[PDB]
Amino acid sequence: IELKPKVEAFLNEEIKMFINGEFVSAIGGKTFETYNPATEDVLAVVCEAQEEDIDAAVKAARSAFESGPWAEMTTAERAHLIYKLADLIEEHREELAQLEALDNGKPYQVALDDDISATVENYRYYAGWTTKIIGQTIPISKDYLNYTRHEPVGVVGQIIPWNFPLVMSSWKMGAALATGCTIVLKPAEQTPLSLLYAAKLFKEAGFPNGVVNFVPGFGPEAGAAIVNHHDIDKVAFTGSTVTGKYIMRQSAEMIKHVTLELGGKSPNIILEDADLEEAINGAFQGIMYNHGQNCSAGSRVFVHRKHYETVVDALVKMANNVKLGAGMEKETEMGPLVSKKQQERVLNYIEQGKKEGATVAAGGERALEKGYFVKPTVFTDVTDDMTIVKEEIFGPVVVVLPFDSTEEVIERANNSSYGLAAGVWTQNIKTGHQVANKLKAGTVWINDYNLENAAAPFGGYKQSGIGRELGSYALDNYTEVKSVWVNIK
Amino acid sequence: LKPKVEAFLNEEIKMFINGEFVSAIGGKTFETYNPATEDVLAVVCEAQEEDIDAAVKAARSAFESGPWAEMTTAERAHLIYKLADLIEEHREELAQLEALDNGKPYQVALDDDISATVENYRYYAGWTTKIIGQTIPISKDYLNYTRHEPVGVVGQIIPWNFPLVMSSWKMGAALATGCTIVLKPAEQTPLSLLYAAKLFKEAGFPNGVVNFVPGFGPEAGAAIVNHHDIDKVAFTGSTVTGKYIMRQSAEMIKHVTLELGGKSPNIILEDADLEEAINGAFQGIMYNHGQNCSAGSRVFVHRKHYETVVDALVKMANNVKLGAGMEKETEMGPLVSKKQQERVLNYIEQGKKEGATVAAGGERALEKGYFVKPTVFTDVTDDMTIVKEEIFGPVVVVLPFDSTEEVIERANNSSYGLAAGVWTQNIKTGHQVANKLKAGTVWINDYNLENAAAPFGGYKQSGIGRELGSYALDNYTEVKSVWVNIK
Amino acid sequence: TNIELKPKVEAFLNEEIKMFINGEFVSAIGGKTFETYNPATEDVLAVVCEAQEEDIDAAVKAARSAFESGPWAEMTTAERAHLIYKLADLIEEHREELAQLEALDNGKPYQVALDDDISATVENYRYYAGWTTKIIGQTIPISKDYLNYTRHEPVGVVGQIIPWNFPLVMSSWKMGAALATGCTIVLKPAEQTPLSLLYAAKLFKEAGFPNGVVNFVPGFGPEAGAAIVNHHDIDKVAFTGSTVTGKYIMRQSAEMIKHVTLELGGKSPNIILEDADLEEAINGAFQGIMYNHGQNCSAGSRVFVHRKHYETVVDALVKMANNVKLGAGMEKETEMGPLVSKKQQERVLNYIEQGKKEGATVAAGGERALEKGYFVKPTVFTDVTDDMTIVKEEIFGPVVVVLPFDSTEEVIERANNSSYGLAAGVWTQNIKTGHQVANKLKAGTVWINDYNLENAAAPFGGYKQSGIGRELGSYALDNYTEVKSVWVNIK
Amino acid sequence: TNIELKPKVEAFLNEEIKMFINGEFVSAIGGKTFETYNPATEDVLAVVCEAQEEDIDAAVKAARSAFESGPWAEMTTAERAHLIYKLADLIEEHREELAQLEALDNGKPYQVALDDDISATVENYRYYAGWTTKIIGQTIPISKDYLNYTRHEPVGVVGQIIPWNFPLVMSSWKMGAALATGCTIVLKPAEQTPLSLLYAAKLFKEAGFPNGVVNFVPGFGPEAGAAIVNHHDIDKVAFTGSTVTGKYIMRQSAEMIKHVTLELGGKSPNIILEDADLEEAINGAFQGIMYNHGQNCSAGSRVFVHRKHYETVVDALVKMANNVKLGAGMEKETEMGPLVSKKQQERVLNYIEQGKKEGATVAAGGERALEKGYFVKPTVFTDVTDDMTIVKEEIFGPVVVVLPFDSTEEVIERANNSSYGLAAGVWTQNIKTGHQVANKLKAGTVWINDYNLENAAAPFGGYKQSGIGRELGSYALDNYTEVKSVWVNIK
Ligand code: NA
Ligand code: NA
Ligand code: NA
Ligand code: NA
Repeated sequence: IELKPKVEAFLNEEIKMFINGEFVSAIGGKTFETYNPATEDVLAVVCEAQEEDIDAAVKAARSAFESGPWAEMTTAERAHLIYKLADLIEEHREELAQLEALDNGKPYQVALDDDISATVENYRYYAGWTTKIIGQTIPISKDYLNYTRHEPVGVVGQIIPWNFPLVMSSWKMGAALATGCTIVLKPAEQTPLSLLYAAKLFKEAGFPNGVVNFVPGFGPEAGAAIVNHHDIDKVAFTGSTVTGKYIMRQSAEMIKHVTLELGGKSPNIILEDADLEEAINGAFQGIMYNHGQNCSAGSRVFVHRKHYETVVDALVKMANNVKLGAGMEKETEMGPLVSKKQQERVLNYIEQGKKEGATVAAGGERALEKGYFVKPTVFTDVTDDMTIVKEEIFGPVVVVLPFDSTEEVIERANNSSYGLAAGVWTQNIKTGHQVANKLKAGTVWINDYNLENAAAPFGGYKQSGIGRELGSYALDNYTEVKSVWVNIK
Repeated sequence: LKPKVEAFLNEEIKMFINGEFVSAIGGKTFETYNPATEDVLAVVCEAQEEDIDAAVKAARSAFESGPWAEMTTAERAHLIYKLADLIEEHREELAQLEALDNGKPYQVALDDDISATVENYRYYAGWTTKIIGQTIPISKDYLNYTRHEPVGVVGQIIPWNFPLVMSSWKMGAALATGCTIVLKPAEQTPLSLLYAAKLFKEAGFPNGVVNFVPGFGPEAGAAIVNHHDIDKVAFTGSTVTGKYIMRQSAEMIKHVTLELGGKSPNIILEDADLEEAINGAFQGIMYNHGQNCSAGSRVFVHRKHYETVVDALVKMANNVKLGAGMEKETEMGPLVSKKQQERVLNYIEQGKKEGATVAAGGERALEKGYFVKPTVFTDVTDDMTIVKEEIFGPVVVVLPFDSTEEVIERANNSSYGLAAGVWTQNIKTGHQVANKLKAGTVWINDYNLENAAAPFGGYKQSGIGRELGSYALDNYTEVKSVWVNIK
Repeated sequence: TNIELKPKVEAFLNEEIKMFINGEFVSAIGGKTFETYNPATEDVLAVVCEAQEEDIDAAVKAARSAFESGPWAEMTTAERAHLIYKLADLIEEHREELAQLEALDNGKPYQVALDDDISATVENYRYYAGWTTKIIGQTIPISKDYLNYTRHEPVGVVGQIIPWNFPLVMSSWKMGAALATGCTIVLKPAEQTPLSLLYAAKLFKEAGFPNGVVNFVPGFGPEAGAAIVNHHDIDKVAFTGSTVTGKYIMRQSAEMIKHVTLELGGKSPNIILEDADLEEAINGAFQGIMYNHGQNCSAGSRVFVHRKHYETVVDALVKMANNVKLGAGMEKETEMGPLVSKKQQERVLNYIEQGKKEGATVAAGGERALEKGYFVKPTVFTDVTDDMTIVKEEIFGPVVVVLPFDSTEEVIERANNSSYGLAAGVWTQNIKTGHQVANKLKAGTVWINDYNLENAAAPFGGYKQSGIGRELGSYALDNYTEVKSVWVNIK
Repeated sequence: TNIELKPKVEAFLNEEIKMFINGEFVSAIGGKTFETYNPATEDVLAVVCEAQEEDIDAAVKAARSAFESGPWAEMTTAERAHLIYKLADLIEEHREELAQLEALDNGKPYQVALDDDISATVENYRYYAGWTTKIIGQTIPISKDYLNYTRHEPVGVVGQIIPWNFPLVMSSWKMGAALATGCTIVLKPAEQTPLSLLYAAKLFKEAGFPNGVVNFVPGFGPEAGAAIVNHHDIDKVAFTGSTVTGKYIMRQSAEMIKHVTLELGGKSPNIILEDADLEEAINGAFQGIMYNHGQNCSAGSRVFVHRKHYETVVDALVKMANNVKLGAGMEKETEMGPLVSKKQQERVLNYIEQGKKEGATVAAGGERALEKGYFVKPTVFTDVTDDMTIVKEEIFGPVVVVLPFDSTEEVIERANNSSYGLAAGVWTQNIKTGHQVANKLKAGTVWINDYNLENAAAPFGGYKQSGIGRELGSYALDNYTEVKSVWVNIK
């Protein structure tokens, strides 16, 4: 796949930040590098945000929230800006998908069809909410008029990760912008290009200066400055369960609202009456989609004993057949992990699996000459206390376990600190709904897997998070409820 | 003294766990006082870490299986409504308990606290059958719906200023969602909650649905917040403890809803009805002896009327009749504890020494009891301690201003934003100001109003989330999105 | 073995039965009375004061006045809720009295009136008492120059007419939702069954309802019903009854541009696909039609059976039909009572004849039962086609029609070809086929692997000619509200 | 000073104007035509194809077909949303063309058609496009044994009829909400003004609306309008127009138990209390009636003034009436156009004569204006009383009645003493009295210190004989919906 003229032009220069409407370098001129994970080459050199640039972005956001066009503008006008942004993202679909395949590592075609169209659709959907963020009129007594106002919190601080970079930026900004908030967003050090290219689309659509501010860099500096900034009203984060604790601890000094989307160890359960063909594909896609770098991956495939052998065999074959290559290569089905660090983490989870007694039915090592690749892996002969079955691996690594009863599979699926999503496969109308009701997960797919949509909320139970993104529900994280009483005698 | 409260005070006060009245496993007890007399009112079983582990087991169990978990929403509603009736039937008993244990006048405990508690459980009983999720039209290939499921076991800690009512703010919404509870009342006021336990058993709550565990903050309180099986935590009290509660909740990605301190403004604009505004400004701070998170402790008054309102507030400050809550003539009681009286008396000294002048009060009252005279500070600056910090006593600070843009900025220049009041006869100016103030609830030409139906909570460091109204149900809910492939 | 008359019902039945206007128990201004019967024995059960137009007029005046001013206009939402809740406690307390009056006046079995009817009505009032404090409007963010908000105001005086089949629960369907909004009421029960309601009047009084909030005016359709439909001062109207009278109401209401809510009949289909848990569907098919002697608007009067199962289902429906114990609602052994009236008995017997004349075979039942009383035998019709009078028209008796089908697309099309569409039942164990079929059926309520379920929190009503609007749930409240949009210039 | 005709509107008028059925532009099957005029000049503006009853069957078949299968039935909600949004972009692209048609065909000033009408129609479609993805039903927790959910199903083929006063925006009020639900439409524009909507039809083709989702049928009320109202296959009817035709529609709709929506006339009151900002209120009172030449259902045709200010506002309204610049809508100087037709001019001139016959005084206007065209002078009536025809009936021209009043309780009695209740205006600087008076007024929209504000997000509709239901806001969606309650037994 050849590089688009516009990405070629964008990559031929240092990548600048976006603060108060202008593209800029860091105040002290620091820069960092982002890699193409298929080759290990440098892809771009990016301006690095420091504590001081984060202060400059927060000021810009604060000033755009209080005075200015963003603050005076009608709800209909604001909706139009957000919808114009989506048209532009759609105009630039090929450019964004190329950037995403190159910087993050996923196959071009799926970044075009899944990521880019999902981010488009999410802004279209949230553009419609600006005019519909309603409060209440509460009849209490004829002596008062009681109403509530859902006022945007103000300046929000957002940090997203590297696995679905552009789409993850829309999960945080669609809802936030629709309430009328102002943003200071930090992309992952591994994948800042998509959003920095998107920056020019926020300007072209007509976003007023400072409404949106993009700051690439590192957690120890740019991330920390976001979470600790005194003039940031609310914070939102997606990433590892470990950092969400830190962010929630640091947010306690200001009593700041928090939204957290974290890891999982989600189950995909195949009961006796499942349509096995559809469920084997679901289990396989469930873990292998996006190389398993998906918090909601169906990393624990539970299979009723009657079908266990059949699905272990089918999933091994599928695993051995996946096609590894660079994301810009047209016949690639799975790319590599995003970084040397990640490859080393997941490979180590594999060793850990091995030496704790489990077996490698497929994969279980690196792949190819260069790049951060890992062969799709299938672990068999597994136990519930094993590290590979309790902990999020973040790679194309599945663990398959047999069970004998429905009561049993429900108890084992729930026996986790995580609770993000789950899958249940059965043709029965009663057991599909019964099983989904008892599972302690934020999303449940009956006879399918890995589905998201701007309109249906997403988030975890337990240590998989606090709050929800997508749908009407995400609006509430960016709002502050005011209850007005008007005495009328 | 009512016979049922006499019988209740005649024995050590037991905790309520898994449907039963029990003593602490380790046998410890603590004393609760009567703040008018300084005497011990009762000895109470003291909950240790291991009593909290027993309450949580009982809670966990009642939620996972059994009647509470199997009950229709109409059946749950009936139980909650029946509790409301029982609290109403025992209104005089609970009112006396509140007055004796907290300190507040009997009649206000009866007319406000008990009726508000009853109203709250009737309101929330009404929501059990009405907590709906959505059906989302997305695609003909799927059926998309959300369930609003209860979180599970909740940990609740409440303060001493409005002991019974706050047990309802917390429990009514949680119980309506089908949650199970572990609640610790304040050590200064454990009595009314523990007497109300009787009424949960008599209404028919199955065992373990509710568990009352009194004790101290660094033992029972920390046991709740650090407990591995508590699914969600809610707290009302100081902003300094709230930080601790959120820090510790972080270890387990536990949801938190917090109601905390304030330093709310009560603004008298030039076109206000001055007679109504003076009374509102005075009730605003002096209600419940200023032991109220939402108290209007900063009275801003347009320069044109500053001196008029100071005279009136001084007059009214000295007219307040101080005495024990159990005496009929009493308008204001004492402060809850010795520690509190020292605290507010020490805030008064800090104000004199910073250069403010005490136009009324500013010292203790009477021979015994933790009483402080209603106090009015003048010649104050925004810079002073007495004007930034929550005093939590019957102390008001009166501040002249010259313009509407100035007052808005000075009101908002705070770390707090729980509540605010604005007094103005003008339609436009009333809503413009209301919109502009960074505060959870704004009252236009009124002050201190609460209702089960209207959300309450703070912006900034006054809190996270809201209690009361429909809004409160969300804190006790875990949202599940279900996708059913029908293609 | 007769169920013994309750002392308070004998006291009640001993006097002439009065109307309830402006808080007082009154006779008709003209002094006219009519008779109500016991459809099991045909005796006169009670003498009831009969409302004329003049009486309806005084009901409206009392209603108007309780709405515009006084305690009910001034009460807080909590106070109103408490009233509604107290009313439900009192209905629960008089449960036996009320269930006997239902058994006695309507004819249905006492135990089912107790367990179902009465407790549904208690529970419907408790549900709605809970809405009172929660009927919320919107705050709409349009622009920084205005404060935009809505008010969901009560319409005012509401004219309500209910039928005879579920007398007390049908009273609660109408009044719970309307009273919750803060509306005022003029209610008319069916000439066949006025007693459940006029007894319940004691309890509205004992609960502390202010005068004129609630007004019960029994009588006949051509006088009292029409006076309500036509009153210049009635703000909104709600009706349940024949699809023929629904039209008259909706036609008259045109003159005053009055909002109308209608609940009317059906020919609801009960579909048993191949993958049904058959034992269950057979019990649902039988109860779907036989419950309440088929005097149910949502009766699954058309039982569609996939061909594999048709013979099995017919055999079972026949045997069950023939085993039903017919008797008086007040006898303990009774499983099914009589039809409400002589007129109704003549209507269904006649529909049965039309059935035989058109070619269908009567597999069970098909005639009157017992020596006296308005009884009809549970009836099963086979050898039926979609064009027959009996499969198209509502019979309103314990009469079922059983039809084989050979594919799902076929049964959906045949189920849907009706001017009715009140309810539907589908029996299948498949997760996809269940919801697919439920989505394709044109009905207001679809039950999947069940039938005849109602609950206060779940809307009910028809598509096509089975009605307009919905009752129960949050949805019912909108019928009694007038949305007001207020704009406040804030410069 | 003439506004130059846009070349695309010149091309469009150069030809016979076709109707729009099943995505194609067609003539009437019978070949009939009628003429629409320019009310400023009285010449024929265009010849338009006249839809007969046969043409309404064709429109309905195509709508029916587009609702049951094909892309419109298959489409995801994000896809339907995207069609509605693309439409809004195209209307905005053609803003000048559409505003000129409005000005030429209806009579109103170009600049106001542009700024108000066109911009509001674009914004209404944008708002409703946002609703397609967010139209949700409920999941109701009743018991562990069932899963209870509801679906908001589109009703199906909807018949729509709109008037001539705000032609395009009224087309969007009706279609935005109906399309958002997933309905299929058959829409009759008024005989006096079909141009706007038949031109916009080009933009529905170009946005990619599937064949038959939208069908535009122009003609006369007694042929095409009647054919829509009486068509057996239309599932729902919506109408904006005269109180009299609203009665006819409801009466006819009874026959099929078809839901109705009615946006009818008014006689709205505009109240200036003793404490109003008199500057702003005089302008409000004036704009309140004269906007769109008084051809507005919600016009403040009754301006009530506290006695203290009566003379000051009479004097100001008279000075402002005598100053309105009457002229063609396509001339730049123009502040007020002509009435829409000969017939409408006679009707308002007649009401003015009825006013003088009953004893009222003309303080300004009261007669025709200019050489040709259908103009009437802005008119101000005084010395008027409540029982007069002019203060009671909707005139529908630039004719106001000013009434003094002495107390607040008094003016609320007199404003509410009307069969109308569409809107109302209240001017007072006091926070308390502002809401108190808004609370007590029986009108669907109350503007506190403003008048004539409509937004896509705020509901609009009348109380009493001013209508049934609401349009705009979330509330309009329910008129195009059918509620289905699904119960899934889960043991
Ligand atoms: Na990279
Ligand atoms: Na105490
Ligand atoms: Na009878
Ligand atoms: Na014309």
